[PDB]
Amino acid sequence: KFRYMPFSPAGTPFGFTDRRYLTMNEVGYVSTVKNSEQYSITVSFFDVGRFREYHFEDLFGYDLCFLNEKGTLFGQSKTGQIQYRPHDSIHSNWTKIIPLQAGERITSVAATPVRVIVGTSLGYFRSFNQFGVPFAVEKTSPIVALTAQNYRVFSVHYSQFHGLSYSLSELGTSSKRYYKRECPLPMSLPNINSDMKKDANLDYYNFNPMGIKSLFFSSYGDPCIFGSDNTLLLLSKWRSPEESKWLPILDSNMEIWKMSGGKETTDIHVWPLALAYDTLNCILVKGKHIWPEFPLPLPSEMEIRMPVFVKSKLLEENKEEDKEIQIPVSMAAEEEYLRSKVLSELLTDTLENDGEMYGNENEVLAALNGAYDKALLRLFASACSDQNVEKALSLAHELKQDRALTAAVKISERAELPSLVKKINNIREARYEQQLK
Amino acid sequence: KFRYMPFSPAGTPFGFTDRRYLTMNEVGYVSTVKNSEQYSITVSFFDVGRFREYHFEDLFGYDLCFLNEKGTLFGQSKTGQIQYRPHDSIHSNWTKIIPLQAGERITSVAATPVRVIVGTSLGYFRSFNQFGVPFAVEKTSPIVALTAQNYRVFSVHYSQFHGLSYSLSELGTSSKRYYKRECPLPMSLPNINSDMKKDANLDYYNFNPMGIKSLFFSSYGDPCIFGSDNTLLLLSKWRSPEESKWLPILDSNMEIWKMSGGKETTDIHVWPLALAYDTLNCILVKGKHIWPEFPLPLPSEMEIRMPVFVKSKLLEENKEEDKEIQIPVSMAAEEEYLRSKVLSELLTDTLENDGEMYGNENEVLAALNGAYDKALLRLFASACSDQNVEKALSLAHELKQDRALTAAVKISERAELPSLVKKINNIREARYEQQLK
Amino acid sequence: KFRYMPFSPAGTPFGFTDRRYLTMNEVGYVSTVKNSEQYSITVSFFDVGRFREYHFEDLFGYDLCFLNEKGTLFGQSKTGQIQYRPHDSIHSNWTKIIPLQAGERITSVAATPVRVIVGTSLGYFRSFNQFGVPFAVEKTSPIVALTAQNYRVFSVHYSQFHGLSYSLSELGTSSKRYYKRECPLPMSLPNINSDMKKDANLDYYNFNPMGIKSLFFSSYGDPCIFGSDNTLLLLSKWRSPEESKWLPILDSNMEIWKMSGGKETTDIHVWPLALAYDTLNCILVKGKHIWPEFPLPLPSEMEIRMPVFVKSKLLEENKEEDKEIQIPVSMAAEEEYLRSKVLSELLTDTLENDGEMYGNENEVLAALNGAYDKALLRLFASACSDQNVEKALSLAHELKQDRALTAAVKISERAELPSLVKKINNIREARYEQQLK
Amino acid sequence: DINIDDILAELDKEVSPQQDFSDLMKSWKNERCSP
Amino acid sequence: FDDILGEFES
Repeated sequence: KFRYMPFSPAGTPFGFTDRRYLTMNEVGYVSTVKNSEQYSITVSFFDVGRFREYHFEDLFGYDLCFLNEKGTLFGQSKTGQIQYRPHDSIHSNWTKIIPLQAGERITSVAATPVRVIVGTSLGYFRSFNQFGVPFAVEKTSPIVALTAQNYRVFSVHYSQFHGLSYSLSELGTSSKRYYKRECPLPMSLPNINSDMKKDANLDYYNFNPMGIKSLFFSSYGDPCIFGSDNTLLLLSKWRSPEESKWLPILDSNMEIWKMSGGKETTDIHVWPLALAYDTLNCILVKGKHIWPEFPLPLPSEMEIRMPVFVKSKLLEENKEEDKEIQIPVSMAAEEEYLRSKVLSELLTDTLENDGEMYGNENEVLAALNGAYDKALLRLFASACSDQNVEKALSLAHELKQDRALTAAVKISERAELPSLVKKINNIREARYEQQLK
Repeated sequence: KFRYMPFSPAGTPFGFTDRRYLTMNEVGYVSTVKNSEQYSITVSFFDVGRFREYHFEDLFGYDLCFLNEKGTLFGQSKTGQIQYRPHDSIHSNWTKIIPLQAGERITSVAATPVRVIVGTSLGYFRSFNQFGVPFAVEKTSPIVALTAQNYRVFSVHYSQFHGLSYSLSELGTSSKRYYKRECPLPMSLPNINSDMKKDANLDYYNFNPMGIKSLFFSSYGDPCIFGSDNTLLLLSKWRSPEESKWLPILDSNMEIWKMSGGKETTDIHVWPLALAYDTLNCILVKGKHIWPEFPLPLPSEMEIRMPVFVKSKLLEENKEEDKEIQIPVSMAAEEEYLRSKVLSELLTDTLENDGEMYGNENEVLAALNGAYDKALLRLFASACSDQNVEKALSLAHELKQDRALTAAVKISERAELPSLVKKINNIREARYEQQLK
Repeated sequence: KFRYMPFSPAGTPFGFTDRRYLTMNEVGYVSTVKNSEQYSITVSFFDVGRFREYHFEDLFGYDLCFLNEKGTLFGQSKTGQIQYRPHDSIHSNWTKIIPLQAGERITSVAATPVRVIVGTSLGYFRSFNQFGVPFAVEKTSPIVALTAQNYRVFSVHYSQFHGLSYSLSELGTSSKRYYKRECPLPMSLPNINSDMKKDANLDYYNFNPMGIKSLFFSSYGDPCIFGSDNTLLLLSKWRSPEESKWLPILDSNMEIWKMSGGKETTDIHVWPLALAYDTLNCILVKGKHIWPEFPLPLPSEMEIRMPVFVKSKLLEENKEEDKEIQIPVSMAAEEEYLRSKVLSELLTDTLENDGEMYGNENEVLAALNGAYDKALLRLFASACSDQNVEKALSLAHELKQDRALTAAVKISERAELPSLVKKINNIREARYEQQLK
Repeated sequence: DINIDDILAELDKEVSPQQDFSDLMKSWKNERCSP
Repeated sequence: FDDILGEFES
């Protein structure tokens, strides 16, 4: 029967070996190797120019680990012992033991420059400062995963009876605020399928029966997660009470299928690291073992894309075949207009609440609006070529620039749709009247 | 082992036959007949004078269907092919094919004059315009039923690992607004009655594992549903999501039992179609085939009445035995006042938010107010006969017309309760002060 | 497997006997005895000055009971028969029988000064005034427990298909208001132990299949519940849904472990009664059966304390034979500071919204603030003695009064930390400026 | 390690009808026994 | 008492 288990972001199992990765992210990766009755832990960084790679020997069996730009946090799920190591020498390494009950274990941990957090199988939440000064204790469902950004914390929980749920909260300097509290979480579940009893699959679900691979905040501070079906999921509209919703923004299986030439290359897997604008940082793993191997392979990147795609239509349109399959202009324009609209809205929310975090987003936003109207103009011209006046007129309403409507008028004239020309001219006049208000 | 299904409201299985109904409602019904490996679909109306009845051959195996006053929408759950047929010839018949993952199937579809929606077994929500142009994609708990009216949409979701739940939203021109999302549904599942799996019943529940005969909006735009409890449920306070609550407003078992003279006849069943003010529109089904059959019977009507009686006491009070039971004045006045109160409140909410939809509802509400006070006066007079001063005075506070209060003074005098006369006139003075203010 | 059953607050089974307790609270308790085919009921009070203990005979075999300082409510779960008895003679008692579906049974009942409430296994909710006039009927999750204090009411609900949940509402005569409606509950379940252990306490789990030992409102209206794990939980910040949270405030097992000298006297059990400010009222039961018997043993009093300790560490610190284990001063000061903080916050919220009942509770709040700074000063001095200026400075921010900050300066001088004297005086000057502003 | 119990004491600190009867009891008991 | 009801109807 079911058993709760510990988790660290993007760490691997051992496999048939004496070594594994404990956690991996945009800052670095933590790896360990068995040496007799001890283990050697190495902290490696993707910027060892800022940071320094270092290593030590573990006599405690820290089965949990978390890395940030200030230091590394280590934990033991059974004994309750924890340890924090700043990367600097300005501040000291320190340890503490958490008061676990009989039958309790720590499931995950997290650390930010202002806080340290611990969660357990029996649903106990405990919080401390970066020196170990305690602040509070709270009770939830059994906690199964954790991640944080400055004051924002994103938590996942599971019960046999309440099901799967998540919480989003901020430890504000005035008070702790819940944005969502144990609301249901929509991820796909693998284990019911008998196909998961393949050797490489079975090891992962023994290592991690949840099937999650990692979870993190976006480059704009929005929750993201990568689940058992290898789809990247992002929580949209989380700043809006009546609009917060989960969006499937990238199917890595579809991208592998296309990029392999429309082919079922299940020998390829993706290990997620972090999200930067429209592009995910990840490792492309090859072979039977679905987790990355030793020594660590190199970082890769992939773009988010909307799920418009149909295999049969793309094969027919496409018909050296390993090269990525052709996409029609209609599909490309549709996918672009959806992606441009999504990106513009997410970025708008960022600038309205978080501001320009990087100092160039107004430029990206202007480019996105141009791409949006241009994609709609392609779809508009297609509707006009089909001589569908109503569909073309409805598409004309979606265009933003009056310059776009001028282009639409000229397209309508060449499509020999004078009724559409008249109606678009009425729209242009109405918009100009509205602009004169 | 449980299994997901495609579904459409108020349609039927085949039984052993070569024909079935795909969906039925107050506007019309859709029927089909098997012609070897091909099928003939017919769209029929309860106003064939306004709307041409038409029929065509289905060479695709459309297993999903939705009917409205503008057209009929058809879908194939495995291939993803869909087809929309307007009743007129001003708008074209058109077809489209939706992407589907391996083992994914379309579970439900819906269409209104302003929105179109598609749902799948893997919990994906997709929305389109009346021409099939896509608007958005979202990830939810698995969707099992859909219904809509203007921009307002109601959805049902189910998973063994998230429970049974519903969503209420309005897909407005500003944005998709959630009133409730995946909130727990208080409805009895048919499989609770696990031991009723007789052959005739088993076919129906293999056809409809959810058991629900239909789900729809009222004549006043309120969500309603009818389940394996053989009871019509209505969602009250839906316009105010802090205050929402489900109301059992009519039990068909009780009504048929009473209509049979208070007898346990195992022979007649109700097939709901729509709720119009106080009256359910429905088809009466007889015998082992608990689903309606061919040729379709003529529609029937039944009034909503509150579940506030005891069978044994009703039989004892009744003591030609097949004639419907003679109900005591106390029980009649009780149910009358409750039903009057419920109807007045729901209609008040309708008019305060959406205004008069038919142009006469003020008269209906005034009539309900008269019925309400008259019911209370019956109960008041009974209390005075019992000489319970406190209960009589408590009932006096619930009357709404000073004329009723004056009648209560006369009743109190006949009951020889001068203290009650004094206190009622104190109440009349207080209400006169309220009327002066 | 689970099955539905009736409940009342802190009853007992019959066991081997012909008598039992029906329920208990701070005001009193109710007991009954079986006499061949009839029952005798007795009602007891702790305020013997204000009320009269009395007795009467029941022919109907009530199995449900609810008490307040206005009257007592009685019910029969199978027959649907109910009775309400005021404690005065003036308002004569009254009875009614409620409709039930086949196999349906009443699970719980409760009453306010003017409202009467009934719940059933099939999730039906029915409500009446103090004279049995029906008000409304509603369909929800099945209810398993109910409690009330003046106009504030607290409910618990459970389903296989919707999980465990709770509701909080206030039945104001001005208006009825909901604060929470069937939101998820984090309580510890007993089913695993019941299925595996085979402890011969199965009769208690048959008697109480939820294992919810008791629940009640605090002496200041906070919602409280005692778990099957023998832990006391309280809901904080219920007035603010983005801040509302569940707090574990006392573990009975940890207290008995220390009291026994660190030993496993499982022969001892704790039976809770009511919460008075910071102190639990309870019976200490010894022997086979984990609940009390007649004549009633005298109660005990016990203070709440935060869960911070560890058995193994305290055994190591400790290392006449039953002497209660000695604790580090650090743990004691830490626990006091946490307990002072939580107590002060709860009392502050009470005063902020409901004011003083008696005119002196502010003095207790002042004492709590003094204790809080005093505990922090001991922890601060420990950090200073360890020469951890960073941790000592972080702790200094949390002190309130300048008296304490002045003492911290003296402590820093004894620690010979002029840097910390400087930085504390910078803080004192900054806070003095903030006090001058 | 640094002691502060005195610091806490100085920080923290910032004829009756009952007594007469105790004196009476004292006087009574002493008078009974002494020679 | 029915006449006061028939009153209340009128």
